[PDB]
Amino acid sequence: KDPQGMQRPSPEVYMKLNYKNPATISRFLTRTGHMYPADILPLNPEAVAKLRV
Amino acid sequence: ENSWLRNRQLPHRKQMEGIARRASFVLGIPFSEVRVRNLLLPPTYLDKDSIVRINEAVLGLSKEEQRNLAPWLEMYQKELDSKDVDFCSLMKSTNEEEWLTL
Amino acid sequence: NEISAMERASEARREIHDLWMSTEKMLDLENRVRSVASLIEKYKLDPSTPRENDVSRGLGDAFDRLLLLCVPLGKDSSKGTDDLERLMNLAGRNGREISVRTIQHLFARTDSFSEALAVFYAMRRCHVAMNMEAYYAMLYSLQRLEEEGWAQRFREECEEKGGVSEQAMDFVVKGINNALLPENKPWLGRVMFGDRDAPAQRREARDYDELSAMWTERYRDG
Amino acid sequence: PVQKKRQEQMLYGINIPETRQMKFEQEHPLLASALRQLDGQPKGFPFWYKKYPTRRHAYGNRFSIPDEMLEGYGEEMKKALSKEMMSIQEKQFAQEAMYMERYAEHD
Amino acid sequence: KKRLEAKQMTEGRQALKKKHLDLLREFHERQFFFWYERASERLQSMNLIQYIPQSRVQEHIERELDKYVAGKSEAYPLNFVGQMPLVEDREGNIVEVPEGLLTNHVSEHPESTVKPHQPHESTS
Amino acid sequence: RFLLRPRWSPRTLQEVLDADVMRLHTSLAYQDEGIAPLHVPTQCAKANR
Amino acid sequence: SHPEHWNKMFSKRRPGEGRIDLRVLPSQSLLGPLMEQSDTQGAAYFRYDNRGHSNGRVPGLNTPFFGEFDRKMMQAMSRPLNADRTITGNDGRFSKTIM
Amino acid sequence: GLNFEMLGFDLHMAEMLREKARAILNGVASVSSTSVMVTTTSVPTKAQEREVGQLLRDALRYEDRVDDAIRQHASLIWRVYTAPRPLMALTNGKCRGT
Amino acid sequence: VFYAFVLVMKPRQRRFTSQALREIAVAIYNNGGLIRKLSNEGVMRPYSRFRDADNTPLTYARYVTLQVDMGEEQMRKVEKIMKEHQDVFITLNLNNLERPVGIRYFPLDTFTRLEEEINWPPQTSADIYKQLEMNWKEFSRTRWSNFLRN
Amino acid sequence: PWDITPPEDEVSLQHASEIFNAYVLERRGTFNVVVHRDTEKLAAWNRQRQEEYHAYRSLRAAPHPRHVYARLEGCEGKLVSFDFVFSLQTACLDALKRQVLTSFGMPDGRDIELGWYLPTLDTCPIHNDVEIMQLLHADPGIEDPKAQLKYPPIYFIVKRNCLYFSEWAYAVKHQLLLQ
Amino acid sequence: SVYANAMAQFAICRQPWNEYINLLTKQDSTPYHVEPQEKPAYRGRKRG
Amino acid sequence: ANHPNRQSGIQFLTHYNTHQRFRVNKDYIDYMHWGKEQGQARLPHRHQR
Repeated sequence: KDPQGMQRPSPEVYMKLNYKNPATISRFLTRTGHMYPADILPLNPEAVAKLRV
Repeated sequence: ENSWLRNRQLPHRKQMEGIARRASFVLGIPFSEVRVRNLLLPPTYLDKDSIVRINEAVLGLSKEEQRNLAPWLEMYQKELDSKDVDFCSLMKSTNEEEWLTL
Repeated sequence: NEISAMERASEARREIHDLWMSTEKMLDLENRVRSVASLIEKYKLDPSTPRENDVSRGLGDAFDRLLLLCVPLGKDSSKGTDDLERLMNLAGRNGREISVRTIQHLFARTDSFSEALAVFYAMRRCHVAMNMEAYYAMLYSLQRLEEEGWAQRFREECEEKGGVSEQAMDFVVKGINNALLPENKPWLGRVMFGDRDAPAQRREARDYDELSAMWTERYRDG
Repeated sequence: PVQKKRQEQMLYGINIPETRQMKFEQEHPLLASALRQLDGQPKGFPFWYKKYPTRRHAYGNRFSIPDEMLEGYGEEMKKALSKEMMSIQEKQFAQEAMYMERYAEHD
Repeated sequence: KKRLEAKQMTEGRQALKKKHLDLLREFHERQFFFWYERASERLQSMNLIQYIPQSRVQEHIERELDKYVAGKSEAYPLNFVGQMPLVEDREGNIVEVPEGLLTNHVSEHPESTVKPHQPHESTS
Repeated sequence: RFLLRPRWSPRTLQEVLDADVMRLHTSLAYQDEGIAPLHVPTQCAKANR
Repeated sequence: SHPEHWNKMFSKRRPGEGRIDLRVLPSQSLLGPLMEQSDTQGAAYFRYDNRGHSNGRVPGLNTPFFGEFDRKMMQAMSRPLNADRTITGNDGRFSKTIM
Repeated sequence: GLNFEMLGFDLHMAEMLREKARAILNGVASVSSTSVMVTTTSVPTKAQEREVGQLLRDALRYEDRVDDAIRQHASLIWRVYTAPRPLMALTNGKCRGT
Repeated sequence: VFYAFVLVMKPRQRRFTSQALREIAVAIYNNGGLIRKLSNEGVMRPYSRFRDADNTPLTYARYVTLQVDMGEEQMRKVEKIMKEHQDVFITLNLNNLERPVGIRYFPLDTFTRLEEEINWPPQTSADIYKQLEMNWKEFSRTRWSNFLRN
Repeated sequence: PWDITPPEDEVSLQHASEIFNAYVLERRGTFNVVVHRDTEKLAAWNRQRQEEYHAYRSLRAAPHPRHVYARLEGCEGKLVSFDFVFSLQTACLDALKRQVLTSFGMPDGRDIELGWYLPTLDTCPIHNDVEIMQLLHADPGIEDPKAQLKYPPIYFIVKRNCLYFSEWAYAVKHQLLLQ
Repeated sequence: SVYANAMAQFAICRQPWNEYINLLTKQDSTPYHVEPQEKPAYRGRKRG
Repeated sequence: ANHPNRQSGIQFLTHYNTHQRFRVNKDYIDYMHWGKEQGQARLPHRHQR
């Protein structure tokens, strides 16, 4: 419905995606901290940026 | 002469009321009887019709005072030229087009 | 119950049309403020009143004219703008929305910049999220104050010198020098492409009352 | 040396010259008179808007915060939005608007 | 003749450019109006930002480093990351430790007088 | 009660002369009005030729 | 675009790298609609906007649309058969539409 | 229909000129037969013949400019009626008199 | 805000932490700066043992949060006093606070705000929703009535 | 309107960051848990605001006496006027319609729709009781003080659905008499 | 207009043709509706 | 065209300041993802045609 994942995550998740928020970070990283690759977990670009940083 | 400018000569009702009420103060003339009006005159010359309506309507002049002051208005017969008749009929623009027309 | 409050409101707005149809030299700058404070403190319309036990919910069509019956602030005390603020705040608490061709008349009855700023600051405190027509009628008041200033100075001069002066005439026509919201460029005081030049002059009692009389005699036959 | 003085005149923060004040006075004397009576006091209507004919002309502070708006607010807020905390992009753009103000025909 | 017609049309076009310059001025003033409303709004809310001047920082530092002083008739609040930090006492003594961390802390510092930091129970 | 009625010449129907209205039954007399007949075809065709 | 806004050229293309440029997409964050909420009203009420519609007075958006809709262009692509343009024409091959 | 505004304009101007003409003349109706219409109303004055003739001719001209709108429209209804080929008048909306 | 600075620090004595902040804030105010929210947190057990010059990996650190308004190049000045201080372990330095990523245009809407609301903290829930609604209603009730005091 | 009036309790004004910094930790039973240090003040404050709301919506539903001017939408111009108490809790509107028919000189079972006549010469039909509630809460009335009224006026048009041979007769006589 | 009150009483507005058409009975009606799947789109002269 | 970055081809029917769609410094076309709605990732989007 939205392939490259423009609608994931939900708007709350952004505001809870900060640096003091490993809780909502770690719900997009692998069991080792890896990001799930964009082919696999298609995230919104803003989500990916906020998440890497 | 710019038919694109004859559309912005006649003052707006904001102006015709703002002159009315400023005059009613300064000229002291009472407000109810203050009647600001316009008179447009042909652009390059003056037809006998416009001299008639300068003297009569605007000034207070009756025939025995005109025939004494301007004794040639009897010989004047200048009228409006066909290319010129439409000078008074201005183009009406609505209030949503203040950006397109003049 | 609250129906008794509405019955009381009936009498209230009766004796408000009473106060409003004065239009007399017997109602001056102190007498109007005295009568309006009297009616407020009589009907207990101080916002302290509970939800029930309050009149203003049924002061329909007279609340606004009472609200604007007190605009020229009593040049006697600092209790001028407090009655206007209590008025408006009761209107807010009821939740009746104050008409813009009524705040135009709040301003079209102001006397000087002190009072104009007083009305606007009252509306600030009275939880009126501001439009543009509000700002525009505010500026129109701020302009007509100086228009009337210059008209007075030129009447004075015309009396003292006998006849019209060059300056008096060019004021009469061209208007105030460097006017905000100028009149010769009418594309400038339009909001929603309609003209909001209502505080151009003093609006009297019959000025407001005509705005409704034509309305209703238009209702009755249109 | 002209341009190094123009760096110290850019990183100290340009203040809006008093030419705008005096032109506002001898131009709109009624808005000035309103301000003249209203000096110092927490203002609820912008009697300086015609003084700042555009966002950019308000380069004397931050965020296009005109001087006569911060009166009642905290002195610390006035410190926050003053020429002292302008970013470096802010300060360069401030000089830019000031000069494009005094060399332009109409603002 | 073409001279006059083009002279005319261009005087008009210049006038319309001026008229737009003026409507543009008006629109910028309306902008500054709606920018006053929006901006005066966020500037009251900034009056609330309790700023700590130099004269009062030497008190607020003690007041904030005293946020969990090992004993308090209330419950203590969280962190910027929101755990319950090991509620110390004074001059650097971790004297009250929660249960997610007591087990690990005492295992590695065998000889610290450790305490299981009991949060202020809601019951009483 | 007409809030707004135009000012027709014969104010209301009864005043209308009846030796008048029977004129509009007369053929067009160019001596009277100066209106030439129509005959819409043979004027549609040859009005310019 | 993935090359315009996410040019992965200068890295291993490892799933986390890339110069993601957030200049194009309308943000989905609650950041905006949370913080840019105002106790005042919106610009649509404030009557902020001058200029209305760019074409001035358009019959569908500003003033009421009278008549029929034309979801083709059968009248827009119409040729003036009159010097005053009081008539316009639109001929197919075997038909002729005179508007 | 016909632009009845235009017909009213032309007719009112024709009568305005008939009136500016009889606002000079002594003897518009100095004749005995009735087929005589407005112009060439002979006058024993040639400072008044010279002006009233112009007005009456322009009156005749505006009356023709009304006569012509009406004849044009009749002939256009007839153009449509006797049209040889199929004329599908796709009537999309109101349509006053003609 | 202009800048946020999360200063992880070694849980020294309250003479030493206080004195670190005394020199840090005094450095800000000697550097034409402001402070808004000098939050503190009690010690916590990070994911990285931080090492000072003593090379000792200290697994428990007291926390400081400090939001500030400064000059953007006095920023560079004070930060190299901070990092070189013998007591901080790391300061997260956020320039992005004026302009976070979810925004974009009105610039005050974030500058006014604090870190605790540009960055929603982990603790929060679906309750701060109605809580911020009541905070706004009952601040904006008197936000004008109060300014119009003076 | 339920959020204009100052609250019963005092909402200590502070910057919105203090909301997030306010969570406290609590030991409910035997397990830890997180609780907003001011979630109870919130519960009280929201009870107060919902109470003001219910009071106010009830106050709107309350019986509201006003004047009523009904102009018959049609050529036979008749305006009728009568006082009427608007109990705003479809019953009241049907009462209004019967009273309108009576003061109009019509039966009660007449097919009658009512329509607001706004201060701006719009007209907006009514069908409900909540509909009239907001009609009244919005249109205060427009009246001349030289017209001495008792209660605030309100302005309806009455759109009749059955328009008889008699009324068609009225209308055709009207426009024939016009042109 | 100015004075329409007479015959404007029984005005004959326009009929709901859009609704009538939308509520006609369709030879393709479905008990539970499903949006059809996407068609093949010409991807190039290489890809057909 | 068999050069890369010339597959965009000759598009005279764009809006860009060129006909050589590979010389338009403006909108470099993502090639793997676009095209769901416009045919191929060359052609302009159905909101810019």
